[PDB]
Parts: sequence; structure tokens; C-alpha cells
Amino acid sequence: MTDRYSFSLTTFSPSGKLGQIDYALTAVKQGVTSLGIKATNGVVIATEKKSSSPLAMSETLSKVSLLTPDIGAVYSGMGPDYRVLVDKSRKVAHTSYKRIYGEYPPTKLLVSEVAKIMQEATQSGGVRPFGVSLLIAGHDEFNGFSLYQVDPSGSYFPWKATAIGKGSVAAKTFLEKRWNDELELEDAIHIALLTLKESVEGEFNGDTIELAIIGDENPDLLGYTGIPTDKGPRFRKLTSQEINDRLEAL
Amino acid sequence: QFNPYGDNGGTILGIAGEDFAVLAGDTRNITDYSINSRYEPKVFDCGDNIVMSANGFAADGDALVKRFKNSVKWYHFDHNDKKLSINSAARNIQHLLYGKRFFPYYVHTII
Amino acid sequence: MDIILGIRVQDSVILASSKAVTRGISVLKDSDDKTRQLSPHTLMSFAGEAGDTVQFAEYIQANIQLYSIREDYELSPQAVSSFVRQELAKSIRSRRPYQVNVLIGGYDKKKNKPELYQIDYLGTKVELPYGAHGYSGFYTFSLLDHHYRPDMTTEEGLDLLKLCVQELEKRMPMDFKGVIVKIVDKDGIRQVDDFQAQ
Amino acid sequence: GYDRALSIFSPDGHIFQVEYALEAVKRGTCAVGVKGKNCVVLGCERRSTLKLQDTRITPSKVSKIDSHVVLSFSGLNADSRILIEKARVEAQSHRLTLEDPVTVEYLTRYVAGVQQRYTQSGGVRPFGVSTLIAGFDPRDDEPKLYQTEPSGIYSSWSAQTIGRNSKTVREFLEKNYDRKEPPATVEECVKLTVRSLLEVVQTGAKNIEITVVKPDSDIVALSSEEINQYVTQIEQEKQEQ
Amino acid sequence: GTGYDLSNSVFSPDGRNFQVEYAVKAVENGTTSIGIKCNDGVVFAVEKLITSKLLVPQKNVKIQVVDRHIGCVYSGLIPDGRHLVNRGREEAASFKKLYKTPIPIPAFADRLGQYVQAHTLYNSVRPFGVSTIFGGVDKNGAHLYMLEPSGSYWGYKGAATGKGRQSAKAELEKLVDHHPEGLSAREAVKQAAKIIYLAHEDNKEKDFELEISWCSLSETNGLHKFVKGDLLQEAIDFAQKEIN
Amino acid sequence: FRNNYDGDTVTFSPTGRLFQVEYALEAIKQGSVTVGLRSNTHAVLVALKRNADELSSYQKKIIKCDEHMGLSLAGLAPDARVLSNYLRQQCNYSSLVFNRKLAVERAGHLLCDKAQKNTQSYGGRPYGVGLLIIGYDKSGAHLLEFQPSGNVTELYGTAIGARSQGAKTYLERTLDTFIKIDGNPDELIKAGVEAISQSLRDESLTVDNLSIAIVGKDTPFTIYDGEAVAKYI
Amino acid sequence: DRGVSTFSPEGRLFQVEYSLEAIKLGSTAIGIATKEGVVLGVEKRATSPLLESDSIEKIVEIDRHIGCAMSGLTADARSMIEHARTAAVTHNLYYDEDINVESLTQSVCDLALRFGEGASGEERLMSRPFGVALLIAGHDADDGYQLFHAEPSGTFYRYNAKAIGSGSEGAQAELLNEWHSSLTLKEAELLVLKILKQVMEEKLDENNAQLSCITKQDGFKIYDNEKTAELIKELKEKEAAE
Amino acid sequence: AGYDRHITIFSPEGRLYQVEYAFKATNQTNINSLAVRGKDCTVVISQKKVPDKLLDPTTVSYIFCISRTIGMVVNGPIPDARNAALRAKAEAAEFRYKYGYDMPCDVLAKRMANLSQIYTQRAYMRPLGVILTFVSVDEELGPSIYKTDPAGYYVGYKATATGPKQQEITTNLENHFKKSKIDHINEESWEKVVEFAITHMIDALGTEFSKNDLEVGVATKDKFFTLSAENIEERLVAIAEQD
Amino acid sequence: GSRRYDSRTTIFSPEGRLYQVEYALESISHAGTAIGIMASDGIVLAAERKVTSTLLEQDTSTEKLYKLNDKIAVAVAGLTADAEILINTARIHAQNYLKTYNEDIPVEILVRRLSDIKQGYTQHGGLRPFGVSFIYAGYDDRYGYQLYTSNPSGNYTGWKAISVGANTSAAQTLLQMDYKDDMKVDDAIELALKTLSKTTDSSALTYDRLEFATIRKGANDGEVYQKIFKPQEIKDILVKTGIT
Repeated sequence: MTDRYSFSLTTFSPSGKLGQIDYALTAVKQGVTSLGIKATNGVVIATEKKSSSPLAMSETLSKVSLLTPDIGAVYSGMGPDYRVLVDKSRKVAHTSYKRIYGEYPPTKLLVSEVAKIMQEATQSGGVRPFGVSLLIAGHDEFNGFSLYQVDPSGSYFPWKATAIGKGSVAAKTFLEKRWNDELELEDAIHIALLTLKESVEGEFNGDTIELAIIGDENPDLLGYTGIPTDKGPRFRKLTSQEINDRLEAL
Repeated sequence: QFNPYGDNGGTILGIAGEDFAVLAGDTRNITDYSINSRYEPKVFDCGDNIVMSANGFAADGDALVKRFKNSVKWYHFDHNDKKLSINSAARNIQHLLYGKRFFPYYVHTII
Repeated sequence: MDIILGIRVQDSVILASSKAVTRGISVLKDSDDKTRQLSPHTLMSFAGEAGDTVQFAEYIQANIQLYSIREDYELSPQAVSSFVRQELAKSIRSRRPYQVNVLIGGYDKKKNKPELYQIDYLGTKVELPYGAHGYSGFYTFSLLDHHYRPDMTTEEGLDLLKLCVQELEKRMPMDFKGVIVKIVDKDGIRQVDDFQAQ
Repeated sequence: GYDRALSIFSPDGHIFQVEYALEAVKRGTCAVGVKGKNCVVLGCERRSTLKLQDTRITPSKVSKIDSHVVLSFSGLNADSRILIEKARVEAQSHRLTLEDPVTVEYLTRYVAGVQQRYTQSGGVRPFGVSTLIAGFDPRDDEPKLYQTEPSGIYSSWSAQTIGRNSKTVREFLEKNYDRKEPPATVEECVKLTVRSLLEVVQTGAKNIEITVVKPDSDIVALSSEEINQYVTQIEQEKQEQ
Repeated sequence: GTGYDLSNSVFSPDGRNFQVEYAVKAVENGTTSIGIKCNDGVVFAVEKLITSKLLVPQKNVKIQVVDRHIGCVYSGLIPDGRHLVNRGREEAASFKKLYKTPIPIPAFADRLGQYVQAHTLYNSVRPFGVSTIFGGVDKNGAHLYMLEPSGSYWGYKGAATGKGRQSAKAELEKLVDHHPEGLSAREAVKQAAKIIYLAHEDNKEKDFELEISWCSLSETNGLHKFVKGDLLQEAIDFAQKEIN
Repeated sequence: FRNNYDGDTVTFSPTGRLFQVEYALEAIKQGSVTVGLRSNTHAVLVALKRNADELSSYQKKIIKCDEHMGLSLAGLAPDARVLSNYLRQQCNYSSLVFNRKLAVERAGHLLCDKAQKNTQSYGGRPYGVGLLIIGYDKSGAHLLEFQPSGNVTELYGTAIGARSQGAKTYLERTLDTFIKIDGNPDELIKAGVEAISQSLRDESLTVDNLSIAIVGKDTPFTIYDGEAVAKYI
Repeated sequence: DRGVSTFSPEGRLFQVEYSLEAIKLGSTAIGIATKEGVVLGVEKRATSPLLESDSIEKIVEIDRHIGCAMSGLTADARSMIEHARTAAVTHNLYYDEDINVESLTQSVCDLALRFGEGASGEERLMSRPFGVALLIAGHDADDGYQLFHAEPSGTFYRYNAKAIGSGSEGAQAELLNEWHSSLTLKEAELLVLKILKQVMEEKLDENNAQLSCITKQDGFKIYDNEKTAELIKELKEKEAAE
Repeated sequence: AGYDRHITIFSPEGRLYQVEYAFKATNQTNINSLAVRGKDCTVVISQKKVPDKLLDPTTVSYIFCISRTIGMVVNGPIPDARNAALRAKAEAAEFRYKYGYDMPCDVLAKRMANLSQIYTQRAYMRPLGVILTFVSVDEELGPSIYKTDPAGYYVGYKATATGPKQQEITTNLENHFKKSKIDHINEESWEKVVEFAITHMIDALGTEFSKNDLEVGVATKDKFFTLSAENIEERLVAIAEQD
Repeated sequence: GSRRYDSRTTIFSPEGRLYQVEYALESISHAGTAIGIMASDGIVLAAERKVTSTLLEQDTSTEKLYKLNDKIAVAVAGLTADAEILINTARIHAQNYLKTYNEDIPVEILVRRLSDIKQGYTQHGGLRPFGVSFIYAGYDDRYGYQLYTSNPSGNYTGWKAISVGANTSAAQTLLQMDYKDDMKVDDAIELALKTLSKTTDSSALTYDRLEFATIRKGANDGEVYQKIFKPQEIKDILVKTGIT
């Protein structure tokens, strides 16, 4: 027993390539498309719910996860890897921040923590890199709204808008045409739905689409009243119904 | 509270002649004012013509003698059944005892 | 406790340390130098628990000498004193704390100024014109508070010091067998081998 | 965790990792050391693959272990630092426990020990370094010069060189150094050193650095000029013939 | 590609673990041993090849007991078998220590199962080179089990493993049919001695020594015991007779 | 084939073999012959000591583990030291904790289990030595044969090492006779010496080349060498 | 690759066998035992004239009555010597007596097989075997003058005479004849000096060769150059004498 | 280079062959199973094949009782199935102890899925060749089916099937739901849901079953249990009197 | 065992080279170019952002210039993720020094430690090296403005001007051609932009593809000041130096 894999499983090839990270990226390309668009008063992340069986229940499997009350994440690539990353991310947001400063971390930092976890899986002994790329959208008081992309290598970068997965090349191009620095959140959600339409083959409805936003504070989602300074989460996942109502004005 | 030590009495005597030596001891073992045994040997032949007695707290005295005899056993293994000289035994015992310098064998030993 | 005095004049720091080494009923030595040189321009005096005292001083010395060689540089007195405070502050919450009080006298070759640092076994550090550990201050501070002047000369200092040692010899119950005096200035560390009648 | 045996025996009785460690040394800049009658001098060459450096701050080749002993080397620089740090720490430790600075031979035996240990320990590769350690034992005036290699082996030399072309400069030294009459002068010792380096440095006044060690912690590194002068006086010896 | 059979925890393209399969080979190459579940206990028997007149008779005992109510017999690599029994003894001891009640046979079976299965999870270990037949009596009657190098095991009416495992299975299956109402402890012993004698044909070259043990509620009071003396010789006869 | 499966003991061959273990066993065959045999009152060990030069000494083949137990070795001398030393501790443990002489059969089990650990775990290597264990305990005289594979067997007599087959046949032949040499140690020893000489070839057994050991009823395990074995050559 | 503690199909440990090869390339070392003491000689073998030959330590003191000579990758012998000296000293501390030469040898051999990457048996930490053999010579009240040959295999043999190193095979054959149980220390000294001379590439002088001995009275001593030079001279004369 | 097929590291195509082959092993048993949700119960059917006559049929099962409320059926070799069963049982007990309430089926599924995901990323752990179908009647979510695989994936289902002929069973079920338009079997008694299950298993596989050809588990409010051969026979007799 | 998949990231080539370090460098050679130019009154750090887009948020982006201390900054060339791990242990090291001595950490001291860490992954642990090369620009009251460089090997050196990453050969030639000891910060700033502008693989050298920082001694103060130029600040300086 006892893990005897104390050496790196990701090493430099004579050409300077880090094989495993490359392959991991390949796995991401094969993944279902997911995107993110930053507006002036919010951000939106979306992806397709590629139901792996008509007997499955798409709702029981969410690709859009709340990390903190003002940060959400979406991915492309290996779902199971993303699931554990989501748990690690939620935890690290507490152990390395909320338990120290008494407040949730700012988007860039949490993103940084996540990226670190991935970086380590690129060098630690006996493991393989995570086969996923993430798109984290959040908002913090001193940095406003932001959108980040985190890769298997552990790299991350800020975006006004972007896509990852299967049709990322096409989607990125469509976004470059429709994005501007004056978009209101509704405009971004609209463009989001349009962009996603091209990448979707069959059914396109509130039940096959998963979309969340980072916008105003939802006091009505706080759970309690009595504390003025506490106003509610900015993260909110749209309902199937909400998506359909919007698909009509598509 | 718990007192790990006790006193079983006993008295031992060792005298060295010019070509012989003797080690004696009473055979009475006690606890407070009671007699545990009127005959409980206290002086032991450990081989290689070495006699030893660890008097005071019997539990410890037995532990010691037992441990020393065992040391003689290995001395034979390790050094081809070579006889352990009295001086060598004394030095060895010093180590056995000092090895428990901070939780001693509560005994006065003579060989 | 022993006597550990320190006074910072215009261009140097003077350290006076009792020479007596008493062990219970007998005075074993009367020529004990209670000091270690941390670097060419930094000297540290000390007093406290029997073994801890020198063990701590030599440990500090060894470390400063190591820093000097690695960096081919002499840490400022202030830096040396901060390192020493950190070490004593650790000791205070350790399994068996060093019961040592020290005075650090050094000349900052960069600032071109002499400096005196007082640090107790708790890692309590303070910079002063003059200071002492134990009871020594109780008999000498009133004198220093009175006559001490920032622009004093090394000679005036040594005089004010002689004044202090006399008060200690008059009112203190124990025979500390005099003091060994040392000076730290721009040119280094030197001992005033003639204070037994200066 | 990681303890793979990286240095092992091969059929012919070799330990390639240690042998390959020497290859790294062969590729390193040349280092040389010659002992006089009352001094030891260490010379090292400077690469030129790139020149636009800041010589003030760029780490030099000759390092002080204690006020009376120095160490130069040939091979991997990153590796040399680890050996140098360890030696410096051991030096202070020896003073602290024995109340006496290390003898040059001891500081050498220590470093050689570390190197050897890295050849039969799991999960580590041998040091790609060979060193020259020199100085004077406490309260002694007889110069000391030792050398160590990746294998962990060491010994003293009247004069020795390591690194690229060390074969060349060694030959020079073998027929230019008389044990009967060692460079009785710091100047004539520093000259023989520069002469040996010139045999390979190929005109490099700023490519050659020297450090002189005299009894009682007297260590000093010459400056370009001081050295440039030796280069000059030497080039005339040739032309004047 | 290939080489899916050089490392222990590797799945081959068809989903197999060759190392475990190779382990089975060591088992099949071992002596034959069996277990018969009777109406109130179990019987164990095994072939002991007399490699030479020099082997002291009745001495190198193969069947092992676990606690006081369990019997174990195995075919394959003997040292591997002892190792598994040692584990079983610890397994049973800790269980009794916390629960007081001596370990139920089904529970003991899973302990050995989980342990053996664990040796097919990493390449830093080798699978067990033995198939083990074990069982005993507990709060709910008799139980007979057989554990494979893969860690797989089930409850049996009769069980065999080893060189002559085929003969035995053929014979055991006959007993099952010709006794729908159940076999008795006394009877299982004889029937065991016979099946071993028959199975000894696929090894008829070297002479052998028979060994039998049983755990019966009425015959041993639930405790595991070795069949010796008269009852033993008697079964040896019942077998020597029917082999002709 | 074999090449791809004999790199360690944590690997089975396609036919279910453990080559590293088998190779270990080879070390024994390459070793010097040693014989063991017993009656009802004694157990005897006879071994052929081997030397390097004629300037060297002869390597010892018999080790005492306690007053009632000992063994002879064939194979890696070092391993014999590790194993016999482990057996000494077990004998010692049984005495100190239980005031009980360790039974030969028990010792055999301990040896088996120890050897087995180095044949199923990565990193370790099988022991490269064979052992013949004789001892006298509460159930009489005993002879055990230990193999690096872990297999330990109780026999009336046996032999291991190069040309061992010779003696093993002689013993398998004399069985009915020596198994009854009770109360006459010298006879049992002579039988052992005759058995081992059935495996000679190179030379003949001399005084500084022959090694005999005996244990029994009222005979603490003792070793004979040199002049001590003279009366048997 | 292949574990460092793997067995060959012939029942041998690869790393140990290869270890032995490295030792065949080592400088010659010779030891001769006599009822008057034991002589130990070695071939310095400097790799250059600039190497101060006396900084070549291939004969060391373990205790006052025990010394040894090495051959092979000599850097490997440092920890071996350290262990050995500590054992001799420790035994004295615990038993108020000298350690027997054989015991000291056994102690050293016990480190030998302590190598591997995770060998089940204890905690053998050392990635490879030692690449050096040793000739341990000494004296004790139990078996007087003794000479031992300890190898990386963990085994050791007692010898009346023994030569290890590059010239060994030839030198051993020599010893096989030259040696007899009545040699005197002086005769032994010359014999060692002679055989070293025959197998050395270099012309044996008191700078590339070194002698030493162990005698009950004066213990282990390493002959200084002068003392050896004369023995060399004395040898040339006796040889030319016929 | 070609070892990206022996341990859980990426292949140049970004695949994990070892995970793929683990899936391969889940069919080793050649057994199919299916689970459906009732109005207020959950049922799991699994084929049972005990060919050897020397085996005690009663000790042959691939259905486990993880807790009073959670049931688990396994498609794959029995030693890995039992490993997964033991673990799940431990996880369920521990969860109750630490959090004060019975671990939900979906949570236990996630936890086991996460454990598998790890064998997918850590090199020394091999994936388990099994697919786990967890069922129960959650106190919050009602009838539940959650299944996990060697890839660390898992999701909830209206109904599901697993095994060599998983596809046939699935499409049969898909059809039935497209028709009914609801996500469950509108049946009050579980006996009837069990009959529904067996019936469709028969239609899909085109095979008739005896009482020993099946294994059945049922989860109701506060209790998961498995039927006996007789409980099944009664069920089988029932479907007979309709055809 | 595991030995089978162990790459052995810490061994010598027969030529005495360290494969991984070599390959790591090969990796770094494809990273956006980073330049460090040290004048007499300050230091300049300039880096070219590898791969960009219209959507890439630049105001919130920092992929090559990181502030380590108030007087030390580094320019990164290679794996950003690897860099951050190192960068952080560096920031901490600076603070430990300050806490221990109450004096800002001398620039080289921080550089030697970080380099030592890299050196470690080179000699033990069986892990891959960090695919990163650093250019340190810092200032201290002992050596004043300093410019250092470290790579995967763990070796570091000082420079007047240096570049790392892509096209270093070209950049180094250009710098060795126009550098002059008497340069003033602004002269150095201009030299840097020009060099990059000539070594780029891009069409033009626009601000959205650049990161800039300067460590000058704001005369009107007496203290040194770090300044990581903002997008518009880089856009301005770009127009002025005549690159518009």
C-alpha cells in the first residue's frame, strides 16, 4: 500500500511541453460549451445541460455552482473534476478567508486560490492535472464585477466575455462582434442565449440550458431581516421558466 | 495517588576472600508488618561464576536480575560463549541501572 | 543578580559588568567577563540563570557571526538587537525559557552613532541613553537622570560611571568584586583595563 | 517521500550519476589554486557567453567559509551554494562547540562528506561540483590546499586546477611548480597563478579574478588593475624572447 | 497495446486483472482441499502429498482454526494461506473484544473478503496465491465459504479447490442431489474422506496423507476440532473401500 | 517471458510462479551441503564448511538459537544471521514472558510467517538462505526444513545445498534404522556423517572442514568443530 | 528499471555483485598475519605529482588494537570507519574491556546489507551497497592476532594473508606460497612490500606505498616514510642477493 | 509513453483508458438491473444467476442495505461491489453520527462519486469496476434514484437501467414515460410497482423469469428491504394473471 | 511497483546536464519577452503579454509584473501558475526578514533564497522544476538599484540590462548595442520599448500587449518608489517614445 507515487507525473518534454497539461486542455476542448459575459451592472455564465440520458434528471446535476454568495462558477471538460474543485473552492473561501477576515474573498483572490489547487495537481507527486477549465464570475465591493477563466495549468485571466469547450472558437468570435463596454445585464443575458444557440444541436429551452448571474443583491434570498448592512446575495441562478420567457424575445 | 514503589525488606551481605567470595541474604520477604514468605530466594547464580542480588523493592529487583541474566545470555551469543568477567558485569549493570536514572530500580544491588 | 550597566555617550557606548561569580556560600571567581562580542562593532553583556546566560550569549554570537560571513556585512546594532529580542520572545513560551537579561551596545558605522539596547528575558526591548538590569538601576538611575548629557565625552561617561559604581559599593548588600568596563565606538570594542582605580 | 536510488552500480562497477556529476564539473569555468611558502592563491576564470553583467552584485567564485578559509569551485553554481552554506554553518558550529575554528583539512573532510552522502542516499542526485578549499589552520603558518569531487573523495595539493581545460593548466603547473622552491612571495605566487590561467583564459583581464590568503585571517581579492598588471608583466616575458 | 499483466492493479482492455488470474494459476496448481456443509456444522478435508518417506506422518498440519469455532483450509501458496489466517485471527479477536460475541461466520467471511480484495487495489502488493475454504457454526447454524484470490466469495453446500477440484466438484454435486434432506456430521466426514481419495487421481503419482476436521453443533458442541484416532481411520476405510 | 516477470516479488508469472523467490531458492542450491536427522532422543546437524583460499578460514554453518534449539544454513550467510537472530529473540521472548521453552513447531511457524512478508510487499526481497532446525522440546526431538519461500517442514532427516540429493537418498534409505538410534548420540552423529559424505565429490571431510551439532533429552544444543569432530572422520 | 535489491537468476544480488567489480579497480591492499603481529600495506596511487601523497589515507586506526586498510571507492569507507570506531569505543564504555576483533568485524558487516528503497525487515536506508572492501587487522586476548576481509556482501572471512584490489588475484597466488605459520613480523613486512612492488604500475618507493602493523605491545601503528624507505632498501638488497 | 494506459493519467486525446476499462469490467457478471420510482416508493430489480449447484443461492446477492433507508444495487464484480458497500455503510453511519440526521440518498451518491473521482486522479488507486445505484424515499426529495460510475460521475433519474443490455431496458422505459407523461409509476402499492418493474424487464429483454431469476429491493418511507423468493413468486404469479 | 512510471526529473545526462532544467528553459523560450534595464537613477521592467484578445480585461490583468516588496518587483517569463507559487513564498520571506531584523530585506538576499528553492527541485524530491525565469528589479541602501535574473536551474546573476523569454538572443544583441552606463531612467525606458518593439512576433507594439514598471527615486522625497504603469500610462509613454 502507501502511495509510492511521490514523483511528478507531469514533466517537461524535450520540446519544453508539459504533456499532461496539454492533454488536459484537449479534454476541455471535447467538453460542452460554456460561456461568460460581463456587463456594466452584472455578469452572466451559461452552459448547455447535455443530459446523458432521457431518464436522467438534468436538475439533479448543476453545472453552474455558487462558490460564495457573490461568486459563481461554470466549466467545460470533466464534470467529476469540476465537482470536487467546487467543494474545495467553497471550503478554501472559508478556511483561507472568511474565518480570518470575517468576509468572503474578492473574486480575483478566490480565483487565485482555485488556480493554485490546480497548479499543484500539475507538479505534486502521483497525480494528474484537473481536466477542466473554469469560468468564475463574481463581485466584490472594491473591484465591482469580474469574470475569470482558470485553466488546467493553473493559469487564469480576466475577460470582458469568452467561451470554452466545443464551440469556443466560433462563440468567441460571435461575442467579439456583440460585446461593448456599455452592455446592461439584460443585454448580456440576451447575447448569452444567442451565443449558446449556435452551439446547441437539439432542444434549446429552460430545461436544457443552465444560466446564472451576478447582479444586484437579493434581500429576498437572504433568509432573515433585521440587519441593514446585510442585503442578500448577488448570485442568482435563473429558473427554467425565466429562461423560456426570455427565449421568446430571442 | 499511585505509588509505583514498595519495600519488601530483606538484608544482603557480600564478603570477598583471597580466592573466593560470598553473597548471602535472609529469605524473608515482607510488606509492612506482614510476612509474605519465609522462604523467597534473593541471591542468584547468573552464570560465569557471578552471583547477584538486587535488594529493596522486589518487583524491581527481579526485573534487574532477570535483565542482567539475559545480558549474559547475549554476551555468550555475541562473543562466542566468552566468559563475562566480574568487572565487565559491574560495568554492564551500571548501564542497566543508569538507563532508568529518572525512574530507578529501587534496589541496592551487590554481585 | 549581577550588575549590568550601560551608558551611551556622544560617540560610544560603555558597558560595566560585575566580575563576581557567586555560587551559594562561596564566591568562586572575581574576574568574570559577563560579555560576548557579536560583531566587530557590537557587544552584548548579560546576567540571569546559571547555565542559560552563557548558552544564550554564545548562541546569539554564533548566529551573528554566521550572518556576517554569509553576507560579508555587519548588521546594524538595531538589527542585531531585533534579532535578539525575537529569540528571547520565543524562549518565553518554550518548554524551558532562557532566564537571561542583556544589554546590547553597538556603534552603527552607517549612521555613525552609538546605540544602547536593553532587553529582558521576556523579550522586552527598549533603547536608552543608559540602562541596567536587576536592582542596579535602583541605586544608579537617580545619578544618571541627574548628570547624564547626550553630548558627554567617553571620559565624562567613564567618570559618571565610576560615580555609579561607588554608590553601588556603598548601598548594595553584596560584594560584586568590581566591574569590567568596555567601550564600543567607531573603531571597535576595547576594554578599559584600568578602572580598578580610575 | 521520494527515495528512488538515483546513484547505483552498473555491471562494470560504475556509478554513472557520480561520473556524470564530474562531466558537469568538466564543463564549468576553470578554477586553480597554488600554495606559496606563506600564502595560497585561488584563481578562477569568468565565462563570456554573455557580457553586460553587473560584476558588483553578480556572485563571485571564491567564497569565504570562515575568516581564515576559502572555497572556490567548478561545476553547477546552484549546487555550489548549498555546499558553501552547509560549510559555513558547520564552521560556526565547530567554533561554538570546540571553541576553536576549523582546520582547513577538517572543513574539507566535512564538505567531502556531504558530497559522498549525496551519492548513496535515496531520492537525491550527487553534487555537480568539485571544490578547492584553502587557508591557514588556527595559529599555524603552513598553507593548506585541498580539493574535493562529486564522489566525496578529497586530498591536498601543492597546486591544482579543476574545470574546463584543467588538463591544460595542470600540465603547465606540473612543469612550472617546484616543491623544492614554492613561490616564496605573494607576488610571485599570484604570478604563477595568472600564468596558468592565461594558458586557457585567452586574454581575459576582466575574465580572471584572484584572491590571496595569508596566515591569521588575511584574505583579500585583487581588482582588475592589480591583476591586469600581472597580465602585462607576463606578456612581456614572452615578447622578450 | 500489451503489458497489462505486469502490474497488479491494472485493468486490461477487456476489463480483467491478469495478475489475479495468474494468482489463480498458483492455486490450481496446489493440493486439493474441500468443505462439506452438513445439517448442523461443516467438515473440512485436504490432500497432503507425501513428498518423501522423510516427512514425519501426521505432523505438518494444514487445517487451521480461527478463534474456537472457525475452520480454515486452503490450496496454493501455503505461506500466503497462513498470512490470511493470521489476519483472520486478528480480525476475529478485535471483533470479539468490542462485541463480546465470537465473530459470526458470515461476518468473518466479509472480513477476509475485504482484506483479500484490498490486495488487488495497488501495484505495490501481490494478490493472494490461495483459495480458502472456511466456515463454522454460529448463532444461526452452519456456514461454509470459499474465498478466491480476487477477493470473491460466496456461501456453499460443498466446495473444492486445487489440483483435483474437478473430481471433487463432480462428487460434491452428486451428494447434493442424493441428499435433499441433508447430510449428517458423521456422514460428511466419511463422504469427505472419499472425495479426497477420488480427487487424488489427478495426482496419483505421489502417495498422500488425509486430514479432516469438523465443526458440528451435536458432535463438537460448535467448536472446531480435528478428526483423529478411530473415527478417522474409519473414514479412511470407508474411502479405501469405495475407491475399489 | 520470465524476463518480464522476475523483476520483483510483487509479480506473478502467467503460470503463477514467483521468480524472485525461485531465484532466492537457487542461492541455496549453490550453497554448501548440510544434513539434519533425528531419533527419539536426539536431533543432529552435520554440515560441510567451505573456505575461500587455504589462507582463509572455513565459514561457520551452524548457529545456536537457545539451549534447546539451533540451525544449520545453506545460502546467504548474512540472512542466516538475520533469521537465527530473530529466532533467538522468539526463544527469549517465550522464556521471559511465559517461562516457556519455545516449541520447534512454533518456531517453524514464526520463521515461515517472517519469510512470507518479504514475498508479497514491494521493496523487500526474499531471504536467500535455507535452514535446518533441530531442537528438543516438550514433545521430543525435532527437525525442520526452512525454505525462503516460507515453506517449513518437519522431517526425520533431510539435506540442502549442492549435491544434497545424495544424502537425502541415503537418509530416505536408512530411515527405519536411524530413527531408532535412541540413547546413543555418537551413533546418530556417525549416521549423519555417513549421510553427508554421500554428497561429497570435490574432497573428503577433514577436521577443520567438518561441523556437527547435537541436541536432546538431557543434552543442551552444542556445536563441535576441529579436533572435536576428529573422532568421527 | 529494476530494484536495487533484486536477485539474479543465479541467486545473487545484482547491486552487490556490481559492487564487487568497482572494488577490483581499487588500489592494491595487502595484509599478512604472524604470531608476532599483523602487517597492513597499501598502494597510495596518486593521480598527479602535485598531489601531496601523504594526504592519502587508506590505512586507519579503529582502536588501539585494531586498524584497517581499504580498497575500492574509498569515500564510501568513511561511515564504515566511523561506525567501527564508535562500536569499539562503545563496547569499552558498556563492558569496561576491549572489543574482540571478530565482533568489530561482524558489526561492520552488519551495515553492509542495510540498503534498498524499502526492504521489508526494518528500516534499511542507504540507496546502494558500499563500493569498498576492508582488511581489518588487530589483536585481542581471545584469539590473538587476526586479519579479516569484509565485503559489501555483508560477509567476512578470516585470513592468514590476503590481498584485495587491482593486483589481488596475482598477489593472492603469491601469498598462497610465500606464507607459512612461522613468518616473523619483519619477514611479513618485506613480503608485503615485495608483492606490492610486483603488482604496482609505479616503482614502489616510500611515497606511493605505505606500511603499518598491529602488535600486542604497541598496538596499531602506521610506519612513517623513513622507516618504510629503509625496509624498501633492505628489500632491494636481499632480492639482488640472488 | 504507452503507460498512459496503465495508470489514471491523460492519453494524448485527453482520455483515461483505465477508467474506460473499469467500465468494461462492470459487465463481468452479465447481470442487468433497473430501478423505477413509485408514487411513494422506489424499486430495484436485478437479474440473479446462480448456475453452480454447490452454491448456497441465498448468499448470492448484488443488492445491499446501506442503512435503514438507503438501498444499493451493484453492477460489477462482487469483491469491488462489497468494497463499495462496506464504504457506503460506513459513510452513512458516520454522517448520521456527525450531523444528527439520516444521510440522504443523493448525498451518499455524491460522496461515493467523489471517492471514485479520486481514483481517477490519484495514480496508486485503481478505479472500482462497478456502477452503484442508490435508492430510497428521501424525507425531503421523496422516491430517489442516484447512480454513480467508475468515472466519478453521478446523477438522479426518473428510472434507470444498468448492465450488458442496459440500452434495451432503457429505451423500453423511455417509451413508457413519453406515453404516461409523468416522471414515475402512478401506483400506490409497491407490490404493483414491483410488478411494473418486472413486467418491463421481461418486455425489454424478451425473457420470462422464475422466482430464482430475480432479486428485488424496495424502499419506502423509513425502510428499505429486499423480497424473498416467495415474495417474488407472488409478484410473478400476479403478472401472470394479466397476460 | 511505481518505479515503472518514474520519469526521474533529477538526474544528469551523460554530458552532465539536467534534462528538466534544459527543457524547462526550452519552455520559457516561448514565453512573452521580459526586459529589465537598470539606469543610474532607477530601473525599468517591461514585458510583452503573450496571447491577448479584444475581450481580455486589461485593467484587471497582471500576468508578468508582480510587486514582491515595496522596493522589489519581478518580471515573469514562463508558467504564470508556477511563478505565483514562488512569488508568494518570496513575499513571505521578505516579511520574515523585516519581522526578525526591523530592516527591509536586501535585494540579493531575497533573490538567493528564491533561487535556492528552485535549486532544490533540481536535486531531490522527484518533482518537476518550476518552468519560470525571473528578472528582479529592486533597491536597497547597500548596493542601490540592482537587476538580477534566475531560471529553473536555480542559478542567478546580476545585469545592467537583460531579457528573458522569447527572442532573447535578438533582444540581448540590441541591448548590448545601445546600452550606456550613464543612462538615465527615461533613457532606459525608451531603450526597453524599442527593444521589445523590434523583437516582437506581433505586427505593432500596442499598449494592450504590454506591462510596465519603474523603480525610481522620486527626487522630491528622498525615498524610492515602485510604479506599475496602468493601461493608459503605458499608452502615453508609448506615444512619447515615438511608437504611438
